Amino acid sequence: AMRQRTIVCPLIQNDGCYLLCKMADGQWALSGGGVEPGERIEEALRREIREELGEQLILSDITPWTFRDDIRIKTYGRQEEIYMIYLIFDCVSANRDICINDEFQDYAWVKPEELALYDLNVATRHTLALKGLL
Amino acid sequence: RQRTIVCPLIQNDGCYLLCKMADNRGVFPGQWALSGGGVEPGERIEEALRREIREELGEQLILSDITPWTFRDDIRIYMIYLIFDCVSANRDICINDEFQDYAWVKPEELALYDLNVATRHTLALKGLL
Repeated sequence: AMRQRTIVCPLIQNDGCYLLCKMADGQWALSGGGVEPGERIEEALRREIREELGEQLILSDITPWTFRDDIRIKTYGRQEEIYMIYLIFDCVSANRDICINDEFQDYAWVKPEELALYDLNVATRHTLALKGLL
Repeated sequence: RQRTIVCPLIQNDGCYLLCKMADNRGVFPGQWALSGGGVEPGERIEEALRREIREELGEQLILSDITPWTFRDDIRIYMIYLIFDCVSANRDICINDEFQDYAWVKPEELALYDLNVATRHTLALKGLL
């Protein structure tokens, strides 16, 4: 009866720079969220983007890239293991118009050569390294 | 409503494994496909993949590498397909319920087989057709 979820995450690129979001108190990460009952995976992705990054952002292309699993121990206040499947999509944005919500404290469009300067969380480092960007 | 399916694109020494579905009858031939298995609650996706392979292709098949490739979705129930690139150390196959025959196929001959829709889309995306 372990908690298990499928998570959709977009790696958003514009004019060669990648979007990173700073989690509210707090590391830098890709955005993303869970797929809810009755939703298709891309529907969940677009919903998460609207919610977290706003309605001004315009995506030109969304393409499934790769997936992996992860196990995390979350502390709500009790501790529980959560098994996740990460579905990572390559996204190209037509613009850079971002409007953040309370899940994020800040955001940045970062050139690949500067990604390593950021205090990224573990999952984000893994994803970027697999893409050959880090 | 929700199902996660794991599928291996298995290759050995330049050839890819295709399996002929037992699913279908009369004059309508069973189509050729990649193996596909469900993931039980609490089961890791790679463990589910290895279980599917053991169940439908036999325990004798040794995998030298299993690497996530890509995913997509489909409907039949809403499915999420998780497709892995795999390399087998050998070509020993022993089939059971899902399949009635198998073949190791050169990439240039894959298109000659009557591939099911999902398999066709997957091989096309891989650049093999």
